[PDB]
Parts: sequence; structure tokens; C-alpha cells
Amino acid sequence: GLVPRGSHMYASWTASMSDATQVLPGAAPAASQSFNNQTVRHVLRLSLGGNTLRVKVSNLFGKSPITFTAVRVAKSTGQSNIDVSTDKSVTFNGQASVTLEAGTELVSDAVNLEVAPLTNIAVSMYFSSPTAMPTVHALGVQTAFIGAGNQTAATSISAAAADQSQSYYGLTALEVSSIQKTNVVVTFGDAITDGYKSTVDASKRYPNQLDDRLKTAGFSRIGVVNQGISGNRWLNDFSGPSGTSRFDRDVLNVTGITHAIILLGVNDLGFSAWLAPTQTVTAEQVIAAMTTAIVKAKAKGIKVFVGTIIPFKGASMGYYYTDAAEAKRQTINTFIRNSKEIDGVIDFADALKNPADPLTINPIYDSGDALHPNDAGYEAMAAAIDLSKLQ
Ligand SMILES: [Cl-]
Ligand SMILES: [Cl-]
Ligand code: NA
Ligand code: NA
Repeated sequence: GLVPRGSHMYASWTASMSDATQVLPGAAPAASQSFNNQTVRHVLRLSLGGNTLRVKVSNLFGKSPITFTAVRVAKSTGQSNIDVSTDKSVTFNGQASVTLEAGTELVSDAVNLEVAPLTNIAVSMYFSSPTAMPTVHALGVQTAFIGAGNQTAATSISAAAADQSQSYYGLTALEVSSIQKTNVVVTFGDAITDGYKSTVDASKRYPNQLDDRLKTAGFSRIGVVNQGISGNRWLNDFSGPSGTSRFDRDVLNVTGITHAIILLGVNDLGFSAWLAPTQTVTAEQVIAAMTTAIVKAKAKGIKVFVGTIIPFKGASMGYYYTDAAEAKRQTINTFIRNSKEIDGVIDFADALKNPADPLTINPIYDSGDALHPNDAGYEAMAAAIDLSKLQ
């Protein structure tokens, strides 16, 4: 019969936030990027369509307040171009401008813009004042366009190509409303979830390719959102907040989450040889962090899947990959494969390993650094997932 008409919001796109100024122990300080009477137009792919949308902006890692002078949305027509007939003001309690204190985030009012799954929209922000923006998604695998003055409603961004970025600035979620029964799959992890070495602007991250499989099978109401951070670790900050500290924000608190795919840990193992020798961790400490995250998500009724850690022999031998890192990887993967607490294993390691040597990534799936997959490898990761488990 008729689907009950109650409308609800669902996360359609996400980006986990990092503090661009945080550095490793013993490292030199790093400056945040700043805007000053400038517009940044972001482009993002929606996983879920629907009738209205809202934008979640962020000053989570600011050291002082920031003011979004204007925020607007429109359908993207490629590069920095928009369909101006779809341009809409994004308001916050009815106001076009909004100030976020340091450490806070805010979701906008609903915007009356009907949107379709697997389409791109542009989210444009104008900062009239000098604005430090340490709160970023560093590796967006997507071009952002920066121009002078308030260009938020302009058909394109007029500026030099050298001003472009591949980050997201203070933009962390896009939610879209629907009356339909809807699942939301959160992919949580590091660069291999984030999509590092997949083709920029091509939507070839593994969660994108999983999304493609779902829609091709007819499940337009099963969404996939990306909560990967390149360089992320379970147990220590950098790159990005530790996985254990961000799990509530980036997984449990995602609007409409029903399923989580967790793939995290290789950087806990790889960072201690050289990047961060004071942060050596054991497989047992990684397993303890995973355990607590699994317990919390299951207590919320979320279906929890854990991926095995993909082989990475050859990745900066002696300085990231080591015999100690491999032994920890083996222990962690054995724990994952035999766990009765999780709803299922996704054996990414088995799917991507080299038939000639299981400690290395399959050459056809290797971006070239022995650690990050290429587009074909991210396609193979998505192909290894049982879609009946996301129902
Ligand atoms: Cl307006
Ligand atoms: Cl690169
Ligand atoms: Na900060
Ligand atoms: Na959240």
C-alpha cells in the first residue's frame, strides 16, 4: 500500500573532520589555511536522493569562532559550474549568516531542493572576514574552487586554476529527506576508505563503487557515506583524531546509520618504525580499541562489519612495513576472522592479496606504493562485499 508519509533525514554524504594544525610529536608547527573575503565552492556526490536537504558545517578544530557569511547549494554541472535555476540559500534558524564557536558544529535549516541519488551538488561558502579554517577534510579526492568576493550564487567560480584545492573546508555532512525505508552504511577507516590514489573527481573511492553496485542492483534507498581519513590510526591522533576518539561522532552519530564497515589499523602498525617511534602499539591494544567500538555500535543496534587488514609488504620497507608490523597484522586478522561478536567479516585482504605472494597486494590492484589500491583495487574491494548483508 501507500508508504507512510512521515519524512526523515538521512546522511547522504559525509566527510570526517581533521585539525590541519595538529602534527606528530617532535614535529614543527603547521599553519592552517585561511580565507579572507573569498568563496569556496565544494562539489560532492549524493548517495541518497529526496525532497529536501540540509548542510552540516563545522568549526570543530577552530581555535576561535568563524562566521559563514553565506552558504548556498545548487546542482553541479561539472567543474565549478552550477545550474543557477537550482541555486538555493542555506539558512541557519532562518539566518543567511551564522557564527560557530570553536569546537562546535551546526546543521542548517532544510532546503527545498529535490535531488537524485548518485548526482553531484555544489556547496558554496562565502567568508567575508579573515577566517582561519583548520577544520578540514584534508584528502577530498575532489576539486574545490576558490575565488574572490561572494561568488556563492555565481554560475561558475572566476579565479586562477592555481587557487584550487582538494580539501573540504568546514563541510562535514549533507543530509536528505525521504519517506522511504532507508539504510545508511558508514564506511569507517583510513586512506584506503578515504580513497587515496583513486582518480580525483571520478567518484572511484571504494565506498563510491559499493554505492554503484547497490544502485545497479536496484537499492536506491541504501546509502553509503565515507568516514575515512587518510593516515588515520585507532590509538593515536594524527592523521586526524584517533579512531577511538572519533568513533562516536563519525559513526554512531551519523544520521540514519544502520550499518558500519570498519577497516582501520594499518597505520597503527606502520607509524612506529619511523614516523612516530614513541607511539609503538601492540596488536592487543588495537584489538582492545576495536572491541570497544564494536560493543558501542552493537549496543545501538547497528550492524557491524570489520574488514581484514590488506597486505602491504613493500610499503617503505623498514620505515613503515616491518616484520613487527606484519606479525601484528596477522594477529589482528586472525582475531577479525574468528570474531563471533561482529555481524560479519569482509575479507578485503583475501580479495586484494597477490596470488603469487599473499603478503603483498595484487600488482593489478596496486597504485604503485604497495599500500594504497588503485581504481581497480577499490572496485575489487567493493565487489567483495555481500550486498545481502547491507539490507
Ligand atoms: Cl536568496
Ligand atoms: Cl597523489
Ligand atoms: Na586546533
Ligand atoms: Na556526527
